[PDB]
Amino acid sequence: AQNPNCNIMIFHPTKEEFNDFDKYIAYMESQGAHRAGLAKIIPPKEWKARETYDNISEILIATPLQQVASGRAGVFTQYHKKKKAMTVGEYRHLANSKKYQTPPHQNFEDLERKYWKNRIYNSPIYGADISGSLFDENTKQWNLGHLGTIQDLLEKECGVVIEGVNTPYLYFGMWKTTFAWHTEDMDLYSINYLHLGEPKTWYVVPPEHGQRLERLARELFPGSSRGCGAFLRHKVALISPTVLKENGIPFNRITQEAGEFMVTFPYGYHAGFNHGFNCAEAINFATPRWIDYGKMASQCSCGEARVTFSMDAFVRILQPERYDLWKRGQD
Ligand SMILES: O=C(Cc1nn[nH]n1)N/N=C/c1ccc(Br)cc1
Ligand SMILES: [Cl-]
Ligand code: NA
Ligand code: NI
Ligand SMILES: [Zn+2]
Repeated sequence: AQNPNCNIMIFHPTKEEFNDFDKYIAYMESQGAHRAGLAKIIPPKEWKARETYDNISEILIATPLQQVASGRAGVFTQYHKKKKAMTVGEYRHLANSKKYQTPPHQNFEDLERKYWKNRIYNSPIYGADISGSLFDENTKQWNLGHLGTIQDLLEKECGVVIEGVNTPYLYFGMWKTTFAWHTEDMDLYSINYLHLGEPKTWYVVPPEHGQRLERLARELFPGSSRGCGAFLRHKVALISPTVLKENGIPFNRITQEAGEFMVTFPYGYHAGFNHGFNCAEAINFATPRWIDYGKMASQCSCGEARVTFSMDAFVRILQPERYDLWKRGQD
């Protein structure tokens, strides 16, 4: 059995191997990559996402989100306070201001220590979930706006057409901006490209151990857990690596740099933070192996999560017994 310790694997596809996206995902899984929950893919040297990033300052961040924490340094929740719109150029200047800029640090490990020590005492502002793409239309390999759709995957595997569309999102980050512990909607895969700027550090729990993280989260956030049997779906809970280690939770960590892709696998819980000003693009996707995870994925029906139009058909077809309750939670 490949990758039995569930380590994060790093791949260096050649230009030929970079042509067929689905085939390379399958290849990584044949090597056990999915057991970690996350893999890094370094594109071949001949590849580029677009020519330059010199002309992005006029993109609008319609609803920047200030991420306000509550709790303790290693066990906290965050809520998103809406701020006034600003352009990417204005956001970059804000990220680099004294209030928000990355502090002096010696290496990624020093910055990680500073993050977990000090995150709760600041409220960084995040450009998240902006529909759009920065891939050039002429980039034919690993273009996140040109992947096969999840709707087409479900039709190919299970035989029925469904409504819905699947498009990418942009994320503009700054120091301390945080993504809470979660799996993807319907336990889908995700792919993430860091277009420009400073790194993003990731933490991940192997899919085979995801229930261990859920159990700890219920213990550490007891009111939240009483409110919703799938409250991690709300994407607001943070637990530090120190607390995970103290509780024996299996996990790994890795830092992504500009020009690198990360793939998260079905039911791989992940969380992390941005080191400084950056821009990432991400989208969910499916493969034949996802179907069984989609059929079993937990759902939030308490109201909080209230997700995409496209999730309706996935619940409707893959989880008919749960559909009516889930739908009540969306309205
Ligand atoms: O601004 C910072 C460091 C920072 N200090 N505090 N927060 N971040 N790096 N920017 C990098 C960058 C790369 C490519 C393009 Br295009 C535009 C900007
Ligand atoms: Cl700090
Ligand atoms: Na490990
Ligand atoms: Ni995610
Ligand atoms: Zn809920």
